[PDB]
Amino acid sequence: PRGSMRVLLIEKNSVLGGEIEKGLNVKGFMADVTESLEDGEYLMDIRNYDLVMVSDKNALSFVSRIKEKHSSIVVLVSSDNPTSEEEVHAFEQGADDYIAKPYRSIKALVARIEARLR
Amino acid sequence: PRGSMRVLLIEKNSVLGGEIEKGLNVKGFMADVTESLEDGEYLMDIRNYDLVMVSDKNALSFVSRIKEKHSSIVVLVSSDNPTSEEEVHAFEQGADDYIAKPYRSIKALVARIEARLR
Repeated sequence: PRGSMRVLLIEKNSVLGGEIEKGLNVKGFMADVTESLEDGEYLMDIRNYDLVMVSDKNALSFVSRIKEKHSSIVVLVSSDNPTSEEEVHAFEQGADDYIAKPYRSIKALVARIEARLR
Repeated sequence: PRGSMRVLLIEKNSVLGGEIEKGLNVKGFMADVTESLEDGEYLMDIRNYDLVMVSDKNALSFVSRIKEKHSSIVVLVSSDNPTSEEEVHAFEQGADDYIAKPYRSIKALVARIEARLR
């Protein structure tokens, strides 16, 4: 069902965030892009999202806050400086995925998001 | 609970497969390594696994066969030649994850497997 799923994208790079939103639209998803993690966290309180993908320096504390407050929301952490240490932490904090940036492709990223909502 | 989860690893590289088994053992998981996809598929019929990770050229048809026969088993596809096209296909075929080789680390791979069984 078209527009039945809404995705929040916390992403500083507006061009990239636009490309992901357009890709998600292809599969019938609604998506909001924000460059601000504080904005994103607030949005989750006033709108109902099914999934959030966050790229931010302080992503990990955010993961835990959302997992506690909004337990059924799928959380994907994406990082331009991926490390083994941060991957382990993200999963231990309850993230549903950890994705290195840059992405393989918009289509591959969308397929993964699709799967995470399956 | 120790040994309550069993993982099948289809992996041609015996040294790498050993390293993953040892890593999984750290978290209380049992793991069987096989270098043969036909062997692995057969094992799934005679033993009860919770998760299979497969690196093989013919992984994608296998994904669909297992998803149809053994629907609750988590399936992770790992590839030494990752492409956008094959990632999309793996997810569309019902894989729970698609992981590029080489791995970030054994600990990061184990954390991901842990999460996929959560």
